[PDB]
Amino acid sequence: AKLETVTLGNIGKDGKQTLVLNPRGVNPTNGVASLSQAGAVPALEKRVTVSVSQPSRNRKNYKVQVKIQNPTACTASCDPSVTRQAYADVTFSFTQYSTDEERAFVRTELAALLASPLLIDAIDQLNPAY
Amino acid sequence: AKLETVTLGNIGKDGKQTLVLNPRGVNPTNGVASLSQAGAVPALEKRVTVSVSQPSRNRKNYKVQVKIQNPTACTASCDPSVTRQAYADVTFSFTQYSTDEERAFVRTELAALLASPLLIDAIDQLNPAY
Amino acid sequence: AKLETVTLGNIGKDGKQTLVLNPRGVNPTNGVASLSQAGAVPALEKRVTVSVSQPSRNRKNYKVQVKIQNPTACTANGSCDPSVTRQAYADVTFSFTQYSTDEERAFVRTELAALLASPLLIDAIDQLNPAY
Amino acid sequence: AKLETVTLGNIGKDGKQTLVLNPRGVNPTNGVASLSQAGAVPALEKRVTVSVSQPSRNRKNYKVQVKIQNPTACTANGSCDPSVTRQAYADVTFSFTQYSTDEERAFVRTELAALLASPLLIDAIDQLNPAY
Amino acid sequence: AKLETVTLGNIGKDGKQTLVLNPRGVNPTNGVASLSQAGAVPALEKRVTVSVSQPSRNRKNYKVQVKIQNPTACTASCDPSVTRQAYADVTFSFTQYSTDEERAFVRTELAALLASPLLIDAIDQLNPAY
Amino acid sequence: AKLETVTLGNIGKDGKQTLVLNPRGVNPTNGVASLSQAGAVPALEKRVTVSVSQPSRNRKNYKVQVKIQNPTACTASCDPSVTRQAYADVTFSFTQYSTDEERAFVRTELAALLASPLLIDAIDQLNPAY
Amino acid sequence: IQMTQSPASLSASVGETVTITCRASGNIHYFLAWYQQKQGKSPQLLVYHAETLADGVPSRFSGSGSGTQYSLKINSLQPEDFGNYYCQHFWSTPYTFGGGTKL
Amino acid sequence: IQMTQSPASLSASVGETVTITCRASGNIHYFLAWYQQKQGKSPQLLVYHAETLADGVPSRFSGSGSGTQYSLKINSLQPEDFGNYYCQHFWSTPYTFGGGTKL
Amino acid sequence: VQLQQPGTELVKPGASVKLSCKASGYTFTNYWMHWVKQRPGQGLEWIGMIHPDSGTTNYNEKFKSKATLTVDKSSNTAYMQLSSLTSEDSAVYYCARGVFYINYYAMDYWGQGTSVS
Repeated sequence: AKLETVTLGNIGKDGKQTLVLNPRGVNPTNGVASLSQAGAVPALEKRVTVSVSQPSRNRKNYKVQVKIQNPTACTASCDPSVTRQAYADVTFSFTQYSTDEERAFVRTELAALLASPLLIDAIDQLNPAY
Repeated sequence: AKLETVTLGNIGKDGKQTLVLNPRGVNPTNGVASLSQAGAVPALEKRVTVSVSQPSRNRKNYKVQVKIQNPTACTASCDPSVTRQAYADVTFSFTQYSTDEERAFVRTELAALLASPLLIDAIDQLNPAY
Repeated sequence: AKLETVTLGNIGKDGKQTLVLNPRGVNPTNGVASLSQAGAVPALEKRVTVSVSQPSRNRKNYKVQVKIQNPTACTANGSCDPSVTRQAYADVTFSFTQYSTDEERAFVRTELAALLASPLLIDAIDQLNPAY
Repeated sequence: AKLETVTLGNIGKDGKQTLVLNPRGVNPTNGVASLSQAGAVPALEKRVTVSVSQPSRNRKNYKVQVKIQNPTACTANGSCDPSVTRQAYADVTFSFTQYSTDEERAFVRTELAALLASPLLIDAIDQLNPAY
Repeated sequence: AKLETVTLGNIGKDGKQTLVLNPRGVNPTNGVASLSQAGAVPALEKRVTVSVSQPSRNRKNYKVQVKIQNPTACTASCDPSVTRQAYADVTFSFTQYSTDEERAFVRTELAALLASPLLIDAIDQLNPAY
Repeated sequence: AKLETVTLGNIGKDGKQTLVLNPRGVNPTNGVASLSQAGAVPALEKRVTVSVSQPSRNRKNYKVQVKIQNPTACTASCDPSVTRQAYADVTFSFTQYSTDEERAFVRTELAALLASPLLIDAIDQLNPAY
Repeated sequence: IQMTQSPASLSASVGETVTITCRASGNIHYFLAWYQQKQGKSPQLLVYHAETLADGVPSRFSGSGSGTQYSLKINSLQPEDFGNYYCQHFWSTPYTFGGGTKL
Repeated sequence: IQMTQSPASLSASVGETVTITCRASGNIHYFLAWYQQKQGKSPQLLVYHAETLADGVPSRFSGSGSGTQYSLKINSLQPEDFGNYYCQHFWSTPYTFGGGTKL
Repeated sequence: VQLQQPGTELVKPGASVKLSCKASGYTFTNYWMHWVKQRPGQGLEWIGMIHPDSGTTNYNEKFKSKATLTVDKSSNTAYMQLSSLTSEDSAVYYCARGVFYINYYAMDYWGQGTSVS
């Protein structure tokens, strides 16, 4: 895994928008890699953070955590201001004896669920299943 | 939407596996819908739970949550027992004024990130991004 | 009953509009069902709530309460998003006893529904003129 | 409007009964119109009351309130006349603002009337089982 | 399992009485579904409650509980009054590793015992076995 | 009645199994009659215990109780051991003035409920009523 | 739950055994009944539990199966056994009928 | 990651099936594409996921393999299928091309 | 135990029809009553059920507007009002008696049936 520009195509509700992310180094304090929206200005752009954790004396198993957050800009002065932000985070939790098959299966299952009609109707519209 | 059988295709590392989930009702005490796999033993099932949390005076935010739980079994004895667990958790936060376009964008961006080389290497091979 | 999509037809003083409401789940603390109209910006949605007292062996009075609120959006200078200017509320309450029968409750409900379409109420609500 | 005889048809869970209400005058102290069903023994009559806030230039909120009560008579030993055993009540309240328009109020009223005839309410009132 | 009118035919000592029950929603506080006698009036009718429970930090196994209670009305005024009530409750307790065969066997065994002469003579007449 | 061998037919999910229970006496210390299955090992038996409790000054009610205990065994070692338990408990309460018709009605109603689709789905498949 | 019948048309005349299968979209725990209709347009009842049998049936009819697959079996077919056969479930509210099969 | 093609020259003319293999110095998780170049010197696109297929491909082309070994398969070779074949990966920045193979 | 039905009836489009019924030989009080429509050559379909004790109907989620069910307590009679008849849905309507004993779920004693134009 090498930090690199990550481009996502044909996303959004319509399916036409694209987003390209640029690396922003890794934090030496907590080992959190960061990706930031290409172009744009700081404090007005989309961010993604990816971290992988090692077993220790507190936790005996691995932990991968992905957090994405992105603001909305509203202009009233010269520069825009943030009105609200939308967050989202994922946290897998495997164990030291787990094989590659199980990790791949969980990742692919999570990727496939988000395209199912249940999640589409329960996230875009904020109504639960009945 | 309405709970119904959910089938997931092209799942797994190789991309040829499938999975069908049958509804297991909505718990009124916490509003968590549940989808499980077909099986006699309750402890060897693959479960998917989804919920939506309406804002209150304490939180005043919308909170959509999804959980995944995959157990693996092996016969060491007469009958198989659970050896290890694999978990996965997702959560979204939105404000009262968020438009459906932003929520759809977040969902599709999260779906597309999981298929990129960065996440494939970070989750399957447990290689930290560097 | 389990919540389902509720489609209401022939709404409006003209008599042609329709409304479609989607379930929004039950509040565990007070057991209030919720329905809402589909649309973006959840702050500008029409809401309906239904509450019923839970069945008990020693309960004296059964109370049914229904609420309606319809907000109006006005876009103003200096703000990108619309805001709620005013609210139009409604509130329906029924109260029965443990010994009442089904026919009494059905009669009360149908009588209220028929009253709301009588010229007296069509005049006292739309035009806001007292009856004398 | 001026009070008039109100005849309501197709009342009842069967769907065939009718009700005829006669005016009973306005109470000057609080301005509550009254209607009652024709019959002897005025203690065993079905009553309807309608109240509306009077129009004022500086009034903030307009409140409309409707009440219904239906008593049941049981003849018991030791008494020549019947007595009221139990009551079945109803209570409808609407609340609007000074800036609301006619269409909003008409929509709320028609929506409530249509809800009262939906299977959800027909089940939650006649059978007294909570919705879940 | 969908809440629905439940009708029981050819019950009672003679074997001719029938009872039809109507749903009354589920309690959001404790997730207890209720069934009530069709017709009749509240506080003068037969009730049945069915609940299913999930494993938690206090109990590690499932728990299904059925409670039925029904009063007797005596008229002296216009409306009847309750003189006495007869209760009955069942509580199965399976475990997370239990298969469907065992649960079905226990349910069918309990259903078949209540028709055996021992239980007939020990419930209808309140005398124990010797 | 008098304790004797109890045979139960058309038991099980498929409805073709049977079961015979042999009497094991009445315990004088608590008045609990016991019926067990044929087997050398005490820990692998299927037991049914029934009792009737005459009213006292503390309770002043009649209390009929029935219990069922089904163990399952497997050879992991030289000899099989008990892996898990499946329990079932029933209890009835009656007053001093209850007529036999009411008690028979309660017993038959409970017997008929266990064969309805609601209980079949709630117990066998552990699906909560919704 | 949707019931369907696979053959929908059968030509076996006399003597040979015949079978009619059924499928349900969900799991019905043996709550299934079989109906027979002749040219008199008044259906009769058969089996009624996917394994049992009615009073007037000459025992040449017999059913089996479990879960979501069910079948009807006829041994030593006789000339009077010709017509339409329908099946339905009794597990949920709709009580949907089957497609039907003609002999 | 360095991609290489083993044959580098193939003479099978018509009818017989042909195969072209590939190797990667590292593990690429199916991020591989196949390109075809005729004498027109403008490459076309094939497969593009080591298992899928493009729009205009007549389905005689098919790929497989996993991990570090990949292959391209042609069934019922036709005369118009003659030229150079290149492959590349899309796992890291360089996107290095393959050696190439001529038919 | 048999169920009388009036027989074939003819009605113009855009009208309502009663679909009367009569129950004999058994207590009408205890048993459910089903209504089944059979279009000629199209198989059987389930309309709904009603309980004579208290009107407790169930419906297909289809025929909600078209069909409504009522029963009179005495005279052992059941009814089926068809609100709108385009005469496109011309078929034969039966009325079976539902039975719900333990491990015994079926419709028996169907009846003759009536044809509506």
